[PDB]
Amino acid sequence: LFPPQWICCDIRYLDVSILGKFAVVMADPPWDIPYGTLTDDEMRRLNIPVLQDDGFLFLWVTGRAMELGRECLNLWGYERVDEIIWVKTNQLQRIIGHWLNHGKEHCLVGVKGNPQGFNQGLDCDVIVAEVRSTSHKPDEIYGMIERLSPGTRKIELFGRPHNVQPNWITLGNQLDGIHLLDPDVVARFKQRYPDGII
Amino acid sequence: YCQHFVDTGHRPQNFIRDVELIRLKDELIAKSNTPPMYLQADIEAFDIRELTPKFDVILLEPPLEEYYRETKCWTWDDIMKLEIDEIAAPRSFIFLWCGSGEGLDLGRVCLRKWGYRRCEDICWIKTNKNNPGKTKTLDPKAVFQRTKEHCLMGIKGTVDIDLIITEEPEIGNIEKPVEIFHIIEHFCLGRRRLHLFGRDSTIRPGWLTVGPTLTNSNYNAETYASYFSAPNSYLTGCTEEIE
Ligand SMILES: CNc1cc(N2CCC3(CC2)CN(c2ccc(CN4CCC(C)(C)CC4)cc2)C(=O)N3)ncn1
Ligand SMILES: [Mg+2]
Repeated sequence: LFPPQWICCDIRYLDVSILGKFAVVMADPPWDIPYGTLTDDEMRRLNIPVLQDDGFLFLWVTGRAMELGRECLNLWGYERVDEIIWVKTNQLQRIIGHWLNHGKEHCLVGVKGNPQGFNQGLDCDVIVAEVRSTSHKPDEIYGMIERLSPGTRKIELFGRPHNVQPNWITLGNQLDGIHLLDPDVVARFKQRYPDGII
Repeated sequence: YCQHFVDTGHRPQNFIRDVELIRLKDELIAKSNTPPMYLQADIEAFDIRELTPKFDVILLEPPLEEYYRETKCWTWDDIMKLEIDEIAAPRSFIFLWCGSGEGLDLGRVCLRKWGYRRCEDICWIKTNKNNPGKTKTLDPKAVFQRTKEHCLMGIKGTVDIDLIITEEPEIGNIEKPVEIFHIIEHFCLGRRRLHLFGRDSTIRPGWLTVGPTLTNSNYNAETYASYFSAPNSYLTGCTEEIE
């Protein structure tokens, strides 16, 4: 089901095995460094490994999480094979931890298994784009990911409303209910949650 | 600008613009700088503890095999075996050029091995405004085209931006942007500053440069030490010199 799907929930307690396998996982976790953050143990124990057999993981990291995210990434079964940085600009295309001012955000890229059928090499590891709203990830990464893995199943973790995208199941607590359309997924969700409450 | 790079060959960063008077600090740094010293040594084969005293800042630019992906390469196995912690002052800083591959991970292992923690990740973002249609061969493991290098900053113990935009050097040129030195010098971290694997082309006031490819040496441990004997021992690099 190409159209956008989402599941409002606590990712700590939702059973992600219902959701099946994905060619791309993306997460912008709330690291423990204005909202609820997960401690380092809660992050290591997330059930990333059931989500993929062969494919890619996109992991936003900031501050201390550049080291922890590398840890979670290895713990979950991935090798880091690239790192995207987003240079943040304004509408005039100029540039906008405590030692330097941070004019970028980092996204680790991890590989798992033997992903096959991917157009690696189509984009740069630099994104340039205007900072939309505070704590909003930039739309260009979805395009980058789409060119990498055209028409495949993808899932975002700790998404916010505006993160919903075709071919993407978004998970996140600031979402509205449970919008599911892929038949294999509405099936496993009804078998695992008959009364619909995590 | 990412659907544009895939179309026209211009990297997203080719379009960043502009890439008060903090000038007085520069004067203070320049008045404070020791004369340049330099020493040819093969660092593989050289006890680093002979480099004395202990350094306030270490800039570490080992020649990675990846720098010559077109034209003696050090491996992260070799780098990791250097005993940087033996020449670092108890409170001191390191800036390590990590490349864009395994080095972003193996470089953090090194930082921790030597007793630092990373507090800054500085990115050298390389534009291709003079050769858009020159897409590079990729690392086997690479998903994306790599258009940047990282320089990790580490502290042990107790103004600027974390980006450097310049044009990609001509293949086979390995120089790092000289702006790394400005970022470093603007931090005011101490006057004992060491560049390992520097070259003749990187020699610079206020710095001791050690490297196998230097053509001349003027290193003298005693002469070097005299620059920091009292009342010059604890200057930041950015202050009035002591009368
Ligand atoms: C208790 N467990 C939970 C919790 C949960 N949510 C948690 C709350 C969220 C929504 C989802 C997350 N977030 C959020 C804010 C800031 C960042 C940092 N980033 C850096 C990278 C970036 C610039 C591209 C974007 C910003 C990253 C994330 C929210 O503002 N709100 N969903 C399920 N279970
Ligand atoms: Mg300067």
